[PDB]
Amino acid sequence: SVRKILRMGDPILRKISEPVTEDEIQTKEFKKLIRDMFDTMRHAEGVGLAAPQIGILKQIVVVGSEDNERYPGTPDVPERIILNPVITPLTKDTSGFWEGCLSVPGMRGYVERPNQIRMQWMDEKGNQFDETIDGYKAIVYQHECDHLQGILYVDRLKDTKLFGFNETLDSSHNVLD
Amino acid sequence: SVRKILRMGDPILRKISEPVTEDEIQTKEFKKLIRDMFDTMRHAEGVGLAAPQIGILKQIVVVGSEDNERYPGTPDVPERIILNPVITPLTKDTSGFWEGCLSVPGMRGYVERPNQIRMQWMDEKGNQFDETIDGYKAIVYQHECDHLQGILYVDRLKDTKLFGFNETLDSSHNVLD
Ligand SMILES: [Zn+2]
Ligand SMILES: [Zn+2]
Repeated sequence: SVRKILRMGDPILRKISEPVTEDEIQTKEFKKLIRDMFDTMRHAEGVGLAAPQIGILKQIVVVGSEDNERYPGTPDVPERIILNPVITPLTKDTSGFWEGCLSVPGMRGYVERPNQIRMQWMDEKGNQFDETIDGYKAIVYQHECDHLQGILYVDRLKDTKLFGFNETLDSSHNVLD
Repeated sequence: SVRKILRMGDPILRKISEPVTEDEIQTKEFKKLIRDMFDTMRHAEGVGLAAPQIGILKQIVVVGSEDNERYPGTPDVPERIILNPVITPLTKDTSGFWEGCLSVPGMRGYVERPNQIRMQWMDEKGNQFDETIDGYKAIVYQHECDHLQGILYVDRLKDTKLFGFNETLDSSHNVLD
């Protein structure tokens, strides 16, 4: 089921999420939350969603873009469940990106995050991962994990001048679209 | 006439406004702009409006609020025209306030500005003023003058965590330190 996505200003979005116990990843409550998170993320046309965004303060993140692998210019993100993630930047190098957030509807801002990170996490099967992530996925993962620390991208804007409403930003900076 | 209020993201809002001349304040063009600015401010239920907010890069600010609905706890501000304002803080002491902006619709952010300032300006009659402003008017005036410098309150947020959408900010309580 699609759940309500909390918007910026809601204190929950700024709380710290607690780790998920392996003793709860097989429960129906967890499986339901996961399904609900994917429904919500997809219905909202997002590429990622963190549990706190729907009011659950647990270190649970679902990501996934659909049909972007063969779509030029639009990076894909394989669907997956990310639990108890821990990210460590591997570089000072950053890639700027006009990020948006389901909890900050109608806006976007320029954010520069390390373009190479180390992420440790567990999936819904209890599998443990420790990989080097880069590019787009690196941005998405950091964005998502920030949520688990009560951090929104507006907290990381490169400059408040590079921030605004989608339609205003679109109509003020045109391209051959 | 009510004019369109530019939203955050529009480059104009970040430009510097030019001074208005004494001869200029007597022109019909200026008066039409003034009337339009008040119409716009009132129709939008604002307490202030700077010329750049409607696309005019001139140091023109109109203020005034009667039983304002957008800021229910604030004191009424008599309508007046403020031209070529220059503000100098007289104190380091600040009063926090959940500010909003007609150019940043649907949001509010906690901003702490000096609660005592010196403002020099000219009204539409060419009168020169040099007064000590404090309290609410001090906040409104600084907010408005910031517009003339291409500055929005989001540039002065005490903390990005104390920022969000009004609907949620009215429903929930964010504890201030
Ligand atoms: Zn987000
Ligand atoms: Zn404003």
